[PDB]
Amino acid sequence: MKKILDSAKNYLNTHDKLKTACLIALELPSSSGSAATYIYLTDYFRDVTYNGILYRSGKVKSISSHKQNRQLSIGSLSFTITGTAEDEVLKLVQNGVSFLDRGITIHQAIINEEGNILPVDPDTDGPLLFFRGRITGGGIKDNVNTSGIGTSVITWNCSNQFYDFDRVNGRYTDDASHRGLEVVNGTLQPSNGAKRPEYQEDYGFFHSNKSTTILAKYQVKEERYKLQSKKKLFGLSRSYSLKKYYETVTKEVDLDFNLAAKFIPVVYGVQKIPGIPIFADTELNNPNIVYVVYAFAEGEIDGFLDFYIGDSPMICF
Amino acid sequence: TILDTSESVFKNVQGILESFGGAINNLSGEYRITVEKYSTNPLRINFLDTYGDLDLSDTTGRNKFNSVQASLVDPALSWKTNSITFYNSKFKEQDKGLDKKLQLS
Amino acid sequence: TTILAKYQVKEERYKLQSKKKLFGLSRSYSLKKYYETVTKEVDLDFNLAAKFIPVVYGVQKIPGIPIFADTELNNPNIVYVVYAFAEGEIDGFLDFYIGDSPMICFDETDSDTRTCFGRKKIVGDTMHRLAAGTSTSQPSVHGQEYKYNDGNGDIRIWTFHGKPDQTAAQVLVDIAKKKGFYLQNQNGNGPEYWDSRYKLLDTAYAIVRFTINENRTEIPEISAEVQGKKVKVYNSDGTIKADKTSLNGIWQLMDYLTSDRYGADITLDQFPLQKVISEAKILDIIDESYQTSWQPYWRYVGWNDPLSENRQIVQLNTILDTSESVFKNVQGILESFGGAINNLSGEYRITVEKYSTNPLRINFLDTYGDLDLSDTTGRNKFNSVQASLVDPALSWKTNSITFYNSKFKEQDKGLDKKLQLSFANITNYYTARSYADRELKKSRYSRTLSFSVPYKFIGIEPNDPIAFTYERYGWKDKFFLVDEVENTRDGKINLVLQEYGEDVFINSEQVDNSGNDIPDISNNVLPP
Amino acid sequence: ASFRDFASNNSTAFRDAVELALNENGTTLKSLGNS
Amino acid sequence: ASFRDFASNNSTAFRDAVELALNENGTTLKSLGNS
Amino acid sequence: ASFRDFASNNSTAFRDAVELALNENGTTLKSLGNS
Amino acid sequence: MRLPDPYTNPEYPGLGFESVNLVDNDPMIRDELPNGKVKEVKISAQYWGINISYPELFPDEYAFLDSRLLEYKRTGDYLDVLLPQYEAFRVRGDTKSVTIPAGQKGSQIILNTNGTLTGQPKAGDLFKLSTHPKVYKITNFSSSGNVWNISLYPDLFITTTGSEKPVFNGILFRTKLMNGDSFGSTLNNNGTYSGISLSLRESL
Repeated sequence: MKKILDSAKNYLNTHDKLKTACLIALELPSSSGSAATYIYLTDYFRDVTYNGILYRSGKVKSISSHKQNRQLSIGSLSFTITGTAEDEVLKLVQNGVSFLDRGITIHQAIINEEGNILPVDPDTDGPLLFFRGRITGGGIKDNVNTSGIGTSVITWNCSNQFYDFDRVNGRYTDDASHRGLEVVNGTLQPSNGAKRPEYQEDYGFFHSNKSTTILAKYQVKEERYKLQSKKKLFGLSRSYSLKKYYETVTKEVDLDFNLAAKFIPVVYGVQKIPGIPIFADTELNNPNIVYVVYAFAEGEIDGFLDFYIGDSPMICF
Repeated sequence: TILDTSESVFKNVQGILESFGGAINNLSGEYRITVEKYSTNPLRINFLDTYGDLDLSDTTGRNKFNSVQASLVDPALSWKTNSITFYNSKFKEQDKGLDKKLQLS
Repeated sequence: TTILAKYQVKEERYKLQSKKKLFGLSRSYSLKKYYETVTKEVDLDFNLAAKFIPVVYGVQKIPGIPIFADTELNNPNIVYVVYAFAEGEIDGFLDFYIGDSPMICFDETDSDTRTCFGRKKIVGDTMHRLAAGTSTSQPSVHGQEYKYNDGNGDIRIWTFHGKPDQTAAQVLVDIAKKKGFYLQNQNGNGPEYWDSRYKLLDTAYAIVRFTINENRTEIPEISAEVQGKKVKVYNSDGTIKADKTSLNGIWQLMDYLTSDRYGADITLDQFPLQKVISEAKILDIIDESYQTSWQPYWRYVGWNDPLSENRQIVQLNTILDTSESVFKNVQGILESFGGAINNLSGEYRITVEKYSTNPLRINFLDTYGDLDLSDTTGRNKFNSVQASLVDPALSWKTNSITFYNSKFKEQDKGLDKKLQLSFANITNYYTARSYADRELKKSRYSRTLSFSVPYKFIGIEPNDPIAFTYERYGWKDKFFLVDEVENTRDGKINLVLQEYGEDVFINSEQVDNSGNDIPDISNNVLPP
Repeated sequence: ASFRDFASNNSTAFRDAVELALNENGTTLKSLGNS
Repeated sequence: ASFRDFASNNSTAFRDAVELALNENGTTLKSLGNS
Repeated sequence: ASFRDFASNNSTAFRDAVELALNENGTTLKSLGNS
Repeated sequence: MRLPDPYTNPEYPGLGFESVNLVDNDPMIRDELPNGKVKEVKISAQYWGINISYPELFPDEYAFLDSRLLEYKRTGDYLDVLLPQYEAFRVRGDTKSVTIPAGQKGSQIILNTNGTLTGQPKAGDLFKLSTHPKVYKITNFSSSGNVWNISLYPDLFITTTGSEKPVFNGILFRTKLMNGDSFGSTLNNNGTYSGISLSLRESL
């Protein structure tokens, strides 16, 4: 329940003819990420000043309906510009320009008798928010009729942060991915692709490629290249059947053809997880003493409660 | 919880939810997390306050069950699976003794 | 299989390695599901799809399906077992994996762990070194016997290539003639147990003879590295060259499409030879990003002579699991080098993505007046790529190619978006890296255009260069590639263009991964 | 024709109408999240 | 609008019209019984 | 009625309209080639 | 080809337009902005449309007319028409010695008569270039001695190449029939074909 000022609760109950305007503020698609230019637009017939920002009129034509269910889904919205402005057309059809992560905020403003904005939102003492998200898509539709009236509509597509549902954001256990290596002139140099600028001089995952093969020498013929599945049970819903759901659950995965088994999990609370080797080597004069490094979990963990050397924990039940 | 990071962000969020209810909502600008609850002061809607349309739909079949069977990874066992099964005599006294089981994990 | 199981471990009793490990990551799969589906071994007692004969183009590792297994009469510990490798006339067998260790050891590191011959790294030694005794880098010889003794027992191979007119193996015929086979005498069969009729036409195989003794008490899993079926390479002048397998994707697809033995029977009549020949040279363009010296496993990536160029832009060493459907097999051969089979204008036309300096000029006034622009930057634009492939530098395991782009992340306000890929038919590391870079570049142009043109301009086909010029926009000869073309009977052509760029087809410089090979020198007992 | 735009404005109805003929037999469209 | 009721009265036609565009490629809707 | 013929003449639009409501959540129709 | 009319065939006075409708057809991408401003973009080419209505045609006149129309439909060429209301010969002289300097696009045009033409083309009259078959309409005129400045309603379809000659008289519209698919003629008991009409449309 988004609380509304009691002052607005009187206007929304007494007045029947409500003059509403939608204030749009979208970031300009720019070739580079430098600076942050904003185009401010409105659906009202006259320009509307909000927080000193002049939302110019005459461009926006229509806005779609924002629908939200109780199942996680992208919240799609579609607002259309006139398409005959010829100054908005070039911004959309410009070459070498990307708007992958450009945002947009839309306000729902109610105009008074004197032409001002009726305060509704208690925290801001201003208008409500209709939608705020990201720009994912776009298009223009030219329709030249050989006899009659033609139309052109520029439609911008909007959604929330989960627009790319097929996106795997994870720190794969590899040097090339951890430091964001990229060939610059003739060498693989760390770049800004790393999730942190301090990851550029982190060689922790340098020997992760040969760790499994070296470790396999000191294992049984079985379990030579294997690892337990990080998550055993994942959830039974209407997308599965009993037989299929309980047959899909696996115990161990082969590491020589499963690149998804080398991702670092994140654990909240007390849970049992396998360890992914990232280093394995013996001493020089004592070859039977082997150091092997296993990377458990991600982030600052509280600690390790117990270690299962084989299938038997060090602290007995 | 264990979040297999090799999964998609969308599916990971969808899996974190449905474990405690939850519904991420992007309406009114912010991201709002809402869970199912009971309140003693709900909002009163009369049908005369609506636009006149009304659609009632009760799909008792395929959605109404008399007993539940669930499973979980229980550290009481060696992190194996334990089954929780119980019946309800009232719900089977209703529905004319039909046997309908809810399967959960 | 049942007879062979007697001479195996309790595990691997009825098992066989999957013919194709990696098959291709597309929008039909997710990362977790795709990498969980990949299997290593299949049980032969309930998998009838594991007894189909695969077809191999180029140098690839495939398991052997047993088709015969029997011991000698007075020497019951000597067992003859016949494994059928691949289909068609193959160039030969490069190496044999007796267990998990090839007869020709990888390098110096693998030589000091077991009894081996030659080196597969730099030297590129082949199995024929066993018979010749010198440094030989060419495949086996049809019907020649090879002797391999690693110190634990004698093993003889008798490699047989596919041929339309194979004759029955003389060794097995000679053994069956004198009632030498044990189960032959057990069941009372005579010389017909193995006869001249046992020709095994159009199927390569090897008759590996095991001498089970005190040391090799079990028959290990047999796998081999074949060089692949010979294909017909058409030349512009008119001559026909079919003597060796070709790594070119178009020739492999043409062989798969014109074979009535395996696949669809599309006659060579329904094919424009000139167009296919011209399109093959597009995949034959020499890449100058890397150096030939940077690949030490030159012999086992399809190359035949390190002195030669061998730097084609797209090179494919493919395994086609024939148990798949013809439609899916063709769809999998494509999407490995681009490609689009087109049935318009009568013939079957193979078109690949390319850049041209003389595209066809379409002005918007030449259209029917309609125009639809659609750019789905979300879900299609990425800043970095991560790919995987089966690399013979490792023991045919999976190697990951990951690199970022600082320019694409300077754009898009530093958003982290990764492209996930998996190459099935590519084994060369540098070729896979180049293809991943091309895909990453091509993802930055996500904008399509649809319009209709009159009957004139007839002849437009997918993957054709077109320059669009609409003065209302800032467009003057904008490069586009045809994606959808529809022909109507009333002389109207509907088109859907896909935006491309010039930078898509230039190759960025890369470095050498020659020193990051990880041979699997495990799975064997180290000597004292 | 101009039917594409319309259908794109009523997609959920199409989804429901599809899932209503697959439920005749035991098929349903909620079995795609697995794949 | 009132299009939902109609589509709910012609569901099988929708199913067939859908399965007719998936058969263009090798996809078909009879592959949901497995899942 | 005669709606079947029509829908059979506009199948791709139906496919797209269906796939546009499944993309609301993480479902999509390109996940049938596996099965 | 030429559409028959009393000027070409005076022996058939039944031919000749009982009423001619010269419509203006300029498609435009008109958009009505929410602020009250109307924005229209011209992209599609403009074309004059001619609707000709004939009086009571006797059998021989209709035989000639439909013979000519069927020859049109057969050989597939264009059908020229001459509107008589715009046949006021307001400009005497021969226009061969009139030069139009090259490199001119848009409504405005400049032509030098070199002291040859006699008569001033007033606004509303027709104009047509020698090479291109498009027919324009003079909207304003202004002359400084011999040089004439003419403003035309449709923008010059082709840029003048320095050889195009003005045509101020005998302007023919290169039209195409739009009633060909179903064109019927009724014969009365009085002996005349009634309600013969044509919906022409300028091509290119």
